Amino acid sequence: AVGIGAVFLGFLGAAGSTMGAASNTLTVQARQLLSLGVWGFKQLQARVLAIERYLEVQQLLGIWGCSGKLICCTNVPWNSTWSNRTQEDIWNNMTWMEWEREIGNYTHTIYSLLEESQFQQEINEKDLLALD
Amino acid sequence: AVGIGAVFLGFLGAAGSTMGAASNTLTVQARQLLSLGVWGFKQLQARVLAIERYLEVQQLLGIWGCSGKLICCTNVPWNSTWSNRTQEDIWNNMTWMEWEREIGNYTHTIYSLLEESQFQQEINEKDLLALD
Amino acid sequence: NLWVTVYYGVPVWKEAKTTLFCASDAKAEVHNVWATHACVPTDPNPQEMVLENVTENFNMWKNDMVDQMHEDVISLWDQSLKPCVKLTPLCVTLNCTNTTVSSNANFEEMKNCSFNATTEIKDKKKNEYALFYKLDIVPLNGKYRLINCNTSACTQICPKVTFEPIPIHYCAPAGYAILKCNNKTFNGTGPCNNVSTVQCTHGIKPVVSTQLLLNGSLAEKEIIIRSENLTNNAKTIIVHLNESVGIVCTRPSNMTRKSIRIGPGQTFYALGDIIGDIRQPHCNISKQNWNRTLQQVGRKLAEHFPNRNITFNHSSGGDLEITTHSFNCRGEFFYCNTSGLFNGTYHPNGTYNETAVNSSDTITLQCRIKQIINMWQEVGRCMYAPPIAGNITCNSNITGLLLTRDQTGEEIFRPGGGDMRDNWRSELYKYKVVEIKPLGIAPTKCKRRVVE
Amino acid sequence: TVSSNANFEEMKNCSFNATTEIKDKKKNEYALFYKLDIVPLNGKY
Ligand SMILES: *[C@@H]1O[C@H](CO)[C@@H](O[C@@H]2O[C@H](CO)[C@@H](O[C@@H]3O[C@H](CO[C@H]4O[C@H](CO[C@H]5O[C@H](CO)[C@@H](O)[C@H](O)[C@@H]5O[C@H]5O[C@H](CO)[C@@H](O)[C@H](O)[C@@H]5O)[C@@H](O)[C@H](O[C@H]5O[C@H](CO)[C@@H](O)[C@H](O)[C@@H]5O)[C@@H]4O)[C@@H](O)[C@H](O[C@H]4O[C@H](CO)[C@@H](O)[C@H](O)[C@@H]4O[C@H]4O[C@H](CO)[C@@H](O)[C@H](O)[C@@H]4O)[C@@H]3O)[C@H](O)[C@H]2NC(C)=O)[C@H](O)[C@H]1NC(C)=O
Ligand SMILES: *[C@@H]1O[C@H](CO)[C@@H](O[C@@H]2O[C@H](CO)[C@@H](O[C@@H]3O[C@H](CO[C@H]4O[C@H](CO)[C@@H](O)[C@H](O)[C@@H]4O)[C@@H](O)[C@H](O[C@H]4O[C@H](CO)[C@@H](O)[C@H](O)[C@@H]4O)[C@@H]3O)[C@H](O)[C@H]2NC(C)=O)[C@H](O)[C@H]1NC(C)=O
Ligand SMILES: *[C@@H]1O[C@H](CO)[C@@H](O[C@@H]2O[C@H](CO)[C@@H](O[C@@H]3O[C@H](CO[C@H]4O[C@H](CO)[C@@H](O)[C@H](O)[C@@H]4O)[C@@H](O)[C@H](O[C@H]4O[C@H](CO)[C@@H](O)[C@H](O)[C@@H]4O)[C@@H]3O)[C@H](O)[C@H]2NC(C)=O)[C@H](O)[C@H]1NC(C)=O
Ligand SMILES: *[C@@H]1O[C@H](CO)[C@@H](O[C@@H]2O[C@H](CO)[C@@H](O)[C@H](O)[C@H]2NC(C)=O)[C@H](O)[C@H]1NC(C)=O
Ligand SMILES: *[C@@H]1O[C@H](CO)[C@@H](O[C@@H]2O[C@H](CO)[C@@H](O)[C@H](O)[C@H]2NC(C)=O)[C@H](O)[C@H]1NC(C)=O
Ligand SMILES: *[C@@H]1O[C@H](CO)[C@@H](O[C@@H]2O[C@H](CO)[C@@H](O)[C@H](O)[C@H]2NC(C)=O)[C@H](O)[C@H]1NC(C)=O
Ligand SMILES: *[C@@H]1O[C@H](CO)[C@@H](O[C@@H]2O[C@H](CO)[C@@H](O)[C@H](O)[C@H]2NC(C)=O)[C@H](O)[C@H]1NC(C)=O
Ligand SMILES: *[C@@H]1O[C@H](CO)[C@@H](O[C@@H]2O[C@H](CO)[C@@H](O)[C@H](O)[C@H]2NC(C)=O)[C@H](O)[C@H]1NC(C)=O
Ligand SMILES: *[C@@H]1O[C@H](CO)[C@@H](O[C@@H]2O[C@H](CO)[C@@H](O)[C@H](O)[C@H]2NC(C)=O)[C@H](O)[C@H]1NC(C)=O
Ligand SMILES: *[C@@H]1O[C@H](CO)[C@@H](O[C@@H]2O[C@H](CO)[C@@H](O)[C@H](O)[C@H]2NC(C)=O)[C@H](O)[C@H]1NC(C)=O
Ligand SMILES: *[C@@H]1O[C@H](CO)[C@@H](O[C@@H]2O[C@H](CO)[C@@H](O)[C@H](O)[C@H]2NC(C)=O)[C@H](O)[C@H]1NC(C)=O
Ligand SMILES: *[C@@H]1O[C@H](CO)[C@@H](O)[C@H](O)[C@H]1NC(C)=O
Ligand SMILES: *[C@@H]1O[C@H](CO)[C@@H](O)[C@H](O)[C@H]1NC(C)=O
Ligand SMILES: *[C@@H]1O[C@H](CO)[C@@H](O)[C@H](O)[C@H]1NC(C)=O
Ligand SMILES: *[C@@H]1O[C@H](CO)[C@@H](O)[C@H](O)[C@H]1NC(C)=O
Ligand SMILES: *[C@@H]1O[C@H](CO)[C@@H](O)[C@H](O)[C@H]1NC(C)=O
Ligand SMILES: *[C@@H]1O[C@H](CO)[C@@H](O)[C@H](O)[C@H]1NC(C)=O
Ligand SMILES: *[C@@H]1O[C@H](CO)[C@@H](O)[C@H](O)[C@H]1NC(C)=O
Ligand SMILES: *[C@@H]1O[C@H](CO)[C@@H](O)[C@H](O)[C@H]1NC(C)=O
Ligand SMILES: *[C@@H]1O[C@H](CO)[C@@H](O)[C@H](O)[C@H]1NC(C)=O
Ligand SMILES: *[C@@H]1O[C@H](CO)[C@@H](O)[C@H](O)[C@H]1NC(C)=O
Ligand SMILES: *[C@@H]1O[C@H](CO)[C@@H](O)[C@H](O)[C@H]1NC(C)=O
Ligand SMILES: *[C@@H]1O[C@H](CO)[C@@H](O)[C@H](O)[C@H]1NC(C)=O
Ligand SMILES: *[C@@H]1O[C@H](CO)[C@@H](O)[C@H](O)[C@H]1NC(C)=O
Repeated sequence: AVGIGAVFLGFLGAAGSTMGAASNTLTVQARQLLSLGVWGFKQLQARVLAIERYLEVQQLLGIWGCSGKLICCTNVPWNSTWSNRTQEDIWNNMTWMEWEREIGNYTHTIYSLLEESQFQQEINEKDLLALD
Repeated sequence: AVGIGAVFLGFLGAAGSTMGAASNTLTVQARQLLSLGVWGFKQLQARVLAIERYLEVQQLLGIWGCSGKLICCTNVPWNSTWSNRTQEDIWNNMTWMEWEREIGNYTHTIYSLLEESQFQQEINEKDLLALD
Repeated sequence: NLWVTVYYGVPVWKEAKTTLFCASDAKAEVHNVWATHACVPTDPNPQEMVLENVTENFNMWKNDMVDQMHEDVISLWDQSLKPCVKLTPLCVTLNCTNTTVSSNANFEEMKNCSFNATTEIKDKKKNEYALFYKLDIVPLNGKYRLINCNTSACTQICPKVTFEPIPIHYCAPAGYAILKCNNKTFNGTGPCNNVSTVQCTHGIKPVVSTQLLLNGSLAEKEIIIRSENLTNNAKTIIVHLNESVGIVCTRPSNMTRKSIRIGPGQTFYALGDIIGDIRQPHCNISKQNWNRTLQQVGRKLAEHFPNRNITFNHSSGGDLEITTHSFNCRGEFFYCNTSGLFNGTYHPNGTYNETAVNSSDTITLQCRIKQIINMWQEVGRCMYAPPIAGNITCNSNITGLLLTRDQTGEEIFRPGGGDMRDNWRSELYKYKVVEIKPLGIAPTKCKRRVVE
Repeated sequence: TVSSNANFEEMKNCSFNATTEIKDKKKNEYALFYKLDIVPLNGKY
């Protein structure tokens, strides 16, 4: 079987594959984002809708410090209550759709923690630069 | 002849000058980007058009890692097939308009390479931080 | 220890509701009701990816696509009819009588009506004559008047615009996708294990019909039966055929189109006269293609209704809009008496070899023309269909059936267009708009580095 | 006319020719109108 480089895959590809395998196809999804008459109004309403949806994700990324980074590590630790399964069974035994379904309840708590943590990373860094 | 600092130049200035000289006037162009009745619909159509055009460039920049950097180096090497001219004759013997016209055919190939390269720069970096 | 990381662009989607816009190939002053010239060109070869190891549930009965585009059609119809003549002045006394010309005996379907029509100048009035069908005029205590005079002012279709069913594509904005199923034996609701993602749908032809779906796409494997609750007899049943049957319908007559002036700047076209003999419209259907088609659907219904005799009967009656098979042909509205088509029953036990039925045998039908139409099953609008010179002929393929069910033993199925929205449900059954959520958070061993 | 009541000079029984469903024919109709919405002429309103 010949190999595909994963850059040639189509949109929403590798959705049914493992989370670890799907982590190598993040680029293709990002490309498709932001791709007088009755039709003009509906088309115009569509253009603004696409802009609003894209900007919503970027606004969250900027606050978390991953302004342009596709994959970014953070300092907040993971809580066992949110998920109890081991690393081996997460990246190699289920898909991304199931993972988001499982932790959809704790999404609000994690979002606030990233903002609080990253904001703390800025004020203490500023204090370090003032010693010169 | 008194000197101009190149910050006082107007929009689209230094277009007919050399590429190296025009590289010192990138700031002025960036500023101008994102500057019921019949007029309202046309004006409203204009505002969304400006937002869409500005966001298209920024989306490409984020994937390439130059999210906010005006001038950014990359790791992908240049191919002689795309251009065969020496460095001396490129930055000091022609304008930016001619350069883009020359390499307009190979823009698709270069764009994909930047996404593939930068994406690879992220996964290997993540592997390095996991050794702690 | 494990640390939290953020992933951007993961393959995750969530069901959502969003607006859509049209898209169609370039066609070419030519005027169209659907304004396909204003639609966006779609593509030569759109991108379509077949997903694997994925199962997604579908439910076409709660699909907003059918509800959305349903409101689009009425707005499109209303949009194009504003700059057209209004036939309010035509509400005048009609002195109608039998038409005289040298089957022909049964001429009691069109009358030669004469009336006083205002000329270019308001004060003067002159006598004019035109032919009207029996269905559009009602008598008085021996004169006649138009049916719509006491209901609402009824407008006219401008002949410049043509309302043929050009296929169109409904496409969603960026950040949204449309999921397409590919299981050949997929009913209305249930999981789909061969879902494929596409930017948007294929060419969909908006066709207005009551009892039969025309010139549409065919089922691939076998006949598909769809209904929200089969056990409930109050809900319509949609049948999709894997083999289509051709239908030929015509109005054979050369009827001169006469322009009549009814006011300053207002002029409407009517039927001038008949050159030849009086002959009714008719539709021809092959006997074998219908007997066999009703045979194949009969056994399919046996599984859902075991050991029950199945019979197909004509419609009950009442209003003509839904009792008959209403359709369009070159802009002429037909109403075909569909009684001989459903004149047979399926026996679960027996022999049904097709060679018994003779070939080259067709099913002639009786159809009537009604040039005053009220649409959308609501008395709030009208439209006068102008005539066409010469004889017309429209050929199409029957695609699907809209049947209804109504104590023990025989099961009676009857044809009926209960709701107009079911016409497009047979085309959008394998589509579903969905939203993309490219944010993903999972634990990992990598920790963000802090510069000291 | 009907069988305070004495001060009835605020609503008047007005009759007029109203066009029926068909343009040419006209029939007589009657309706009540308030005195503030009708003005007299040189004895019609
Ligand atoms: C899960 O489901 C999967 C999806 O159904 C399924 O994959 C499919 O499998 C079948 C069976 O193997 C394949 O069927 C073949 O299709 C060939 C044509 O394919 C091309 O056209 C397709 C349809 O294109 C229209 O519809 C698209 C809908 O999205 C639009 O995007 C298109 O733009 C196009 O729209 C136009 O046309 C519409 C009507 O057609 C119209 O409404 C619309 O408005 C517009 O006008 C495309 O989907 C397809 O694209 C795929 O493939 C190309 C590469 O080819 C890629 O670039 C795409 O990205 C995409 O991946 C193609 O463009 C048929 O020609 C072919 O017929 C031959 O084979 C059959 C069976 O073998 C024979 O019965 C038939 O007679 C033909 O053989 C005859 O001729 C040959 C000589 O040529 C002869 O030797 C032979 O003996 C015989 O006589 C066949 O039917 C299908 O292509 C697969 N993909 C898709 C997308 O359907 C999968 O198997 C399932 N199972 C799993 C996953 O396990
Ligand atoms: C289900 O789908 C089928 C398949 O298309 C439909 O059948 C077609 O319907 C269309 C629209 O009614 C028919 O198109 C008409 O064809 C007439 C004859 O065309 C032939 O003859 C002329 C010369 O007379 C040739 O030039 C031509 O190339 C053909 O060989 C045309 O006269 C009609 O013209 C109309 O459009 C033009 C556009 O400019 C106008 O200027 C005219 O005034 C007029 O309005 C028209 O184009 C077609 O013939 C039918 N058959 C086929 C095989 O396509 C069914 O009608 C459809 N049913 C439903 C219910 O939707
Ligand atoms: C495919 O094509 C075939 C024939 O081309 C169709 O078969 C025909 O079906 C019709 C409808 O059933 C048959 O017509 C008659 O059906 C009667 C049904 O019985 C009920 O109705 C009668 C009406 O009087 C009542 O008296 C009775 O109590 C029931 O309530 C039968 O009773 C009739 O039978 C009589 O005629 C046959 C002639 O074949 C004699 O043999 C009998 O002894 C009896 O005298 C009659 O059959 C018609 O006969 C069928 N034709 C055949 C079999 O060649 C299929 O319906 C069609 N496919 C589909 C899906 O419709
Ligand atoms: C419909 O009735 C009109 C009269 O209201 C007919 O018009 C007359 O037709 C006769 C015979 O064709 C002519 O001699 C007259 O000169 C016509 N008069 C007018 C004013 O048109 C018309 O022929 C009738 N048409 C049909 C089909 O019966
Ligand atoms: C159309 O107008 C003509 C005259 O322009 C009408 O003819 C008169 O009709 C009335 C009906 O009450 C008769 O009493 C007159 O004797 C007619 N006059 C003439 C000269 O014939 C006619 O009634 C109008 N309506 C129709 C339907 O023709
Ligand atoms: C269903 O239809 C079948 C035939 O299509 C009926 O079978 C006949 O039933 C009668 C009694 O009602 C018998 O006298 C005949 O002999 C049967 N036919 C044959 C060929 O044997 C059947 O009765 C109908 N009803 C049910 C409930 O099946
Ligand atoms: C053959 O005919 C028989 C008719 O007796 C069908 O089966 C019977 O259907 C009646 C319907 O009223 C039931 O009451 C009987 O219980 C059925 N018989 C049995 C044994 O269950 C039978 O379906 C027909 N064959 C086919 C292939 O349709
Ligand atoms: C199967 O089809 C054949 C095709 O004709 C039928 O045979 C005919 O049967 C009728 C009535 O018995 C005869 O009058 C014809 O002469 C027969 N023709 C031929 C060519 O045999 C046969 O009846 C059908 N099978 C059934 C109905 O069970
Ligand atoms: C269906 O019935 C017709 C009845 O007319 C059959 O027509 C016959 O066709 C044959 C062969 O073409 C001629 O020899 C006969 O003269 C025709 N009959 C006439 C004119 O009455 C037709 O053949 C039948 N269908 C089939 C398949 O046989
Ligand atoms: C208003 O005036 C109309 C007449 O223009 C009255 O209508 C008549 O009323 C009398 C007595 O009620 C009846 O006998 C007649 O048959 C009526 N004729 C018509 C044409 O309606 C009406 O009653 C008056 N109403 C009031 C409140 O004064
Ligand atoms: C309403 O119409 C009637 C007739 O349909 C009019 O009655 C005529 O009015 C004129 C007024 O100039 C008199 O000269 C006639 O003698 C009347 N004819 C009859 C038969 O009564 C009436 O004037 C119109 N207007 C109103 C307010 O009723
Ligand atoms: C996980 O959350 C619970 C609930 O607030 C908290 O008690 C616990 O300390 C958290 N775990 C870590 C490692 O912080
Ligand atoms: C330039 O592109 C050609 C064409 O693919 C390739 O063969 C060559 O290796 C490239 N040059 C470099 C330095 O990679
Ligand atoms: C490319 O440049 C080299 C020297 O810079 C020169 O020798 C060669 O001829 C050039 N190629 C072409 C096709 O002109
Ligand atoms: C209406 O037509 C009949 C036809 O015989 C004719 O006798 C009659 O005079 C016509 N009506 C009028 C008002 O002329
Ligand atoms: C029209 O023809 C029918 C046919 O019987 C007849 O009953 C009717 O009286 C005729 N009408 C006129 C006005 O002659
Ligand atoms: C689609 O699903 C049906 C059952 O719902 C199954 O029988 C059929 O094989 C499936 N189609 C495939 C696997 O192509
Ligand atoms: C449709 O198919 C599903 C799964 O095959 C089944 O559960 C359901 O009963 C069928 N009928 C309806 C009306 O959903
Ligand atoms: C259509 O489906 C019926 C179901 O019984 C089958 O008998 C017939 O062969 C099918 N025809 C085609 C062309 O698929
Ligand atoms: C269909 O309607 C009947 C009405 O009583 C009900 O009993 C049955 O559960 C329904 N089935 C469905 C919704 O699948
Ligand atoms: C109908 O009449 C017109 C005009 O006389 C003629 O050209 C046409 O051929 C006629 N129709 C037929 C079928 O002959
Ligand atoms: C339709 O069938 C009837 C049956 O007699 C025939 O007279 C007519 O010519 C047919 N029309 C066609 C084949 O267009
Ligand atoms: C349709 O025709 C049949 C006979 O062919 C007749 O009994 C029935 O009343 C007709 N129905 C309508 C609505 O015309
Ligand atoms: C479907 O209709 C088209 C145009 O009316 C025709 O070309 C095609 O042959 C029809 N399909 C079949 C199976 O006859």
